[PDB]
Amino acid sequence: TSGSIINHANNLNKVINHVFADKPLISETMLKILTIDGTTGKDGYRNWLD
Amino acid sequence: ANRATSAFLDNPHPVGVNYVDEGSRQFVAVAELLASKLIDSSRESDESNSDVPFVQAYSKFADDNPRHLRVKTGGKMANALTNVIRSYYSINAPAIVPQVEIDRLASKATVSGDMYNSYAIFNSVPIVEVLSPARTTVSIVGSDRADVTMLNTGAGAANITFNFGQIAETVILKGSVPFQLARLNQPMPAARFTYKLRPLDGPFIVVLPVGNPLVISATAATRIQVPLAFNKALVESGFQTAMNDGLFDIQNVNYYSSFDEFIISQYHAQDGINRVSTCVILGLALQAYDQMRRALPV
Amino acid sequence: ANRATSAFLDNPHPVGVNYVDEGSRQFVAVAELLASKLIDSSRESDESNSDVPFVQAYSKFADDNPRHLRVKTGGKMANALTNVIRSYYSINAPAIVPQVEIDRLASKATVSGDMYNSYAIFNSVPIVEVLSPARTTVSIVGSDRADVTMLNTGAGAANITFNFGQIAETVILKGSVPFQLARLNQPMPAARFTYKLRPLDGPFIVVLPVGNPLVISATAATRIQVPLAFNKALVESGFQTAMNDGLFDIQNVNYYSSFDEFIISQYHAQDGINRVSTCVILGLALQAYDQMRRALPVR
Amino acid sequence: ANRATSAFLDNPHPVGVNYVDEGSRQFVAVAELLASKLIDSSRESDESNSDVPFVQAYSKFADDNPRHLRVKTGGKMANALTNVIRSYYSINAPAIVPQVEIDRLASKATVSGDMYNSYAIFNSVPIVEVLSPARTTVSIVGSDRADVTMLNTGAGAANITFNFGQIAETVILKGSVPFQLARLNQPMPAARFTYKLRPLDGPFIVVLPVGNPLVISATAATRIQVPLAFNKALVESGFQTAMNDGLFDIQNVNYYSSFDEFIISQYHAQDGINRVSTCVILGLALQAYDQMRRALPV
Amino acid sequence: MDVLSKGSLKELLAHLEKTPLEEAISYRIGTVPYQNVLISRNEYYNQLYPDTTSLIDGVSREGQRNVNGLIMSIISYVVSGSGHYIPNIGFMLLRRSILDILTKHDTGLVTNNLNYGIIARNLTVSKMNCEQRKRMLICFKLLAYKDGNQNDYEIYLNQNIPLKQIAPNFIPGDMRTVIHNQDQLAIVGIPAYRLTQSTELSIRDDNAKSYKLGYVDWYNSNSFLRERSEFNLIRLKDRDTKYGKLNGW
Amino acid sequence: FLTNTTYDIVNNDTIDVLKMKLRNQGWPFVERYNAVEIDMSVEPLRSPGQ
Repeated sequence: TSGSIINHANNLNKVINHVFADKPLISETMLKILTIDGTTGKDGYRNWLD
Repeated sequence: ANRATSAFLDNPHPVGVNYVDEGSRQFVAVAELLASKLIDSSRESDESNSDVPFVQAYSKFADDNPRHLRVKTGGKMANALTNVIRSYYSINAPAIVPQVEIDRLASKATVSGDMYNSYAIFNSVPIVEVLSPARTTVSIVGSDRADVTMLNTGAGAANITFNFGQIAETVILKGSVPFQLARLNQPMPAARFTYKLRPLDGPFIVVLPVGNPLVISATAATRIQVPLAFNKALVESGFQTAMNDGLFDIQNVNYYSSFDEFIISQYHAQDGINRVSTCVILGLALQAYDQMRRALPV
Repeated sequence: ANRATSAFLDNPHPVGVNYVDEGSRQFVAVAELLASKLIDSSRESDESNSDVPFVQAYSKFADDNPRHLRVKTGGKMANALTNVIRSYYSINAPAIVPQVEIDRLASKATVSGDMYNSYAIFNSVPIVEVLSPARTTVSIVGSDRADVTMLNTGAGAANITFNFGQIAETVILKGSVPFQLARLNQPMPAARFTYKLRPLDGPFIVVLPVGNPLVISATAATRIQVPLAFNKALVESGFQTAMNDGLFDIQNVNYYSSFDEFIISQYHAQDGINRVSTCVILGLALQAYDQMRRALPVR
Repeated sequence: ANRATSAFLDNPHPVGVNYVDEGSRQFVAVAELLASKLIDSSRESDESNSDVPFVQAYSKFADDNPRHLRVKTGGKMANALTNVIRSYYSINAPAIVPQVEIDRLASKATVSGDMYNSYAIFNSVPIVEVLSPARTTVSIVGSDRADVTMLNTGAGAANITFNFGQIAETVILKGSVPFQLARLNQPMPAARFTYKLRPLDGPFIVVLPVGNPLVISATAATRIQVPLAFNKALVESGFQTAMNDGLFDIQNVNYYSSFDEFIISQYHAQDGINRVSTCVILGLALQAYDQMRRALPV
Repeated sequence: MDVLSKGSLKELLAHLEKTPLEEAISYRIGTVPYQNVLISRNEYYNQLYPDTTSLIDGVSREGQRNVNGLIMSIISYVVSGSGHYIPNIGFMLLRRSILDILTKHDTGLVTNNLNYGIIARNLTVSKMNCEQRKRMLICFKLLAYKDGNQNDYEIYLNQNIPLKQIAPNFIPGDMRTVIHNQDQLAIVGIPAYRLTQSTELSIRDDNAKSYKLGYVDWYNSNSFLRERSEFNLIRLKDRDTKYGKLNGW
Repeated sequence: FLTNTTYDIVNNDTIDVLKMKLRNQGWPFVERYNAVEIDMSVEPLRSPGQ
């Protein structure tokens, strides 16, 4: 349903913004693995959480 | 001549006339919805190894947090649900629940309260009258399956009249041996095991030959409008639970083996369509009673 | 000798031979899945005080948007399901649903047409025949629980032969008073209240003493392969609904009080292995019918 | 004097004395929970086009990834569950699965081993004895609904004593014709079609007039403490599957038509309370057996 | 569906040339043709709705094993979209095109004994609409030309006044007559009126509306061939040509 | 491109024949995939909903 997809997309962005704010929840070692393909750290974490 | 009638069709007691308005119908629907969540939350609490899902469900239902040293009774909603069940059964019940209390409990969730969104099939067989001539004995046993045993002692074959009322939708007749049945002023057909009948099509005549007894097994189906949340399995459990708890113990009332017999008997009483609406709301309340009491035994 | 048989086992009418292929089996499964969504959406509409969930599910089921002043009946999908149900019951019922309509409706939802994933238990008691001597009387009543009343008026004890068929798995016999039962050419055991029997063991002999009548209560259980979505409560409710609406009113057909009686009666007839496959599809169709009418009622 | 008794109440066999500890009760609770998810994962898998929900459910249950070209029996959990059902039914059945294996399978999910939180209603009618005078014939047929057919061929009216035991909570008596019933050493009331009785009140006396036979239909309701996950529909299906699969076939045992007859018969035995406790654990195991076997038919 | 969409004589005969006989024959058992039955129409009535089944319904029926049943199955396919159950005809006959059966002696099928009046009555010509009668008359003319029964075809038209007025004008051996013909033979098509997802009372009308609604879905489906946008992707052998001639015409 | 032929050579080949040629060479992408229908609703507000 469109409502479920819209709700999930907005909630996913809100969580990602909060986890990366201030001191990031996940370490730099994980970000290196997720960014090895050229994607940004925020983008790599968002896909993996999904 | 002799007359035989079903035991459960005799003398339906008057039902209550209270808590049948729109506001009270919503409260019964609210109780059913919140009672179902109590059962589901208890299953979730057991699986997740956390009491947090149960605490939320109990707080919504009982307006108070669960406590280890206080008995879990369901709060004021449980008392109101118990009292309305007593009122529905008989007109002699007290019916003491205030309107302000009922209205505030219907605001806990949003439900339509409509009791005509769906239908349910009731299996009780209504034999209003079996008319038999002399030298013949007729016995009627059972409600969900009615067995009619007839003996012909006289010299010749006898005609037996069957009346199934004007409410039941269909009636199936099965015999131990092939037999002849036809409507009034109709030729008799060849003997066969099974007959399908419409009760509105007048009385039915059965030819009883002399000799071994003939036993007829009767099954009937009747459709009564019920709300969409109606569940016959849960209503039946609540009806048995309410009798054992004493909720139906009032003076000058009749007792039935099941909610199937209760609703059909009230339907067949004079001006019985008045009572059938109240009986459906009682069935929904019993559905809430079964789920709530199973989750919070006392 | 006198012969007595169960009423519901007598003369099973032939079942239909149409709409039994994979494409039609998919259509019935699709209808059952969509009917379940219809009944759940109506519950959600009640809880949300909004008609959006129900209109959303009715559009998928009926391929049409509900409009006021027009009765909601289920659209073309209801027309196909109701008429296919009639064809399954009897071979005299016409086949009037085109293949183009079946294929289109079967593509609405993804689902398997498998009708042999799971099993179910049916409680009808098959008593094919009871053979008794001259001076005895035997009466059989009931289908779910069969009570056989036997009275002996002769000088000595009589032997009654019980035939329970070959299809039922187990039969439990309970007597009003202790009685003796044994297989053919086997010494009689001591009097007992209850007997657990295998119908394949053969005809069973019961000693009926002279005196008060002896009543034997019979319960049976049989296993039939059914799809996983099968629900006995929903199938039975649909069977009574189809009877009330008159879909089963066809010429030269036999009427049964329950779907349990109907499926067992067809099983015990000749070529019953082929008949029981058609009955299973009918049961799933009746489950879809029951959920569809309860969502869209008519006074 | 003649004595008549219900068939299913006669000679209850001893039940098993193993797998009744806290760790064993947890295993049955785990088996029911994981088997329920197996039946639900099958429906979710069919709705979508992925077998992932079933693969996760089967892997947890069977401790092995499902593979094609294999029967998918159920793993060690299915084997252990089958053997404990055998042990519960009879004290003669061996106890095969070790306690270490039971504890290992109980750690797969975190669920409470309590089996007496909720209750359930059982409708078997326990007619322990019917005492009749010399010139009267009495016959008792049925368990769920008990029909007592009595005929008086004597000169005068006869008094018949009914004993319903002390376990049943309520008993509803319906007659083919109105009849008189009263307690011991009590006056008889006017003829009535129906009676509601508490079996603990005492033995009851029924007046049997001379003439046509009188048939009384009895219905009972007894409440038994069970886990909250208890479902009567699932338990009865598992009982039939258990008997059909031939795991109740042990020397010197009694066989029953339903689980309801089994549990009421044990309740009326010598150590009724202790026997029922084991049977309730058997009921939950049978419920898990039904769900597991319907998903994985072998 | 595809056969019902053809709206000109040229398209109808072109489709019959490329369509084998096995498409006319159905392998579903169906039911016996002429029976008084009660069907369910819940959109209109609560009681069962009487009707009589027929061979020109859209649902397969059981057919006679004789040559009469084979021709009657071909015509029902053309006018109703489905044929009848005549099994074990044979590979040699089933692989031939519908036009070859109706027009060519080399098939090995003998049809000179056929009676057009009996065939029309068995097909319920009275229940047919104008397009359906025109399509059946095309089949009759092709059969008459194959058997040298042109005179008999004309006399049968003289006996039936309504059939003579709507009789299509083409010589079954000349392609110039087919191109000139402007008769509209379409049974399904894009509807100018309002078409709703509603049931019809009779079996024939309800089954016809299913094809009409199915054709609309087929028109917007990916299987439909859009000549305006994808003419170059069509193979040259089956590409539309102005100088399109049936073999031997 | 992959099987080393020309358009004229494969002009009369059918879909199943073309699928076999590519699959033998080792190319698995020879199938069309049906999309998933997402159900959508517009909240009514002033106008009736869609």
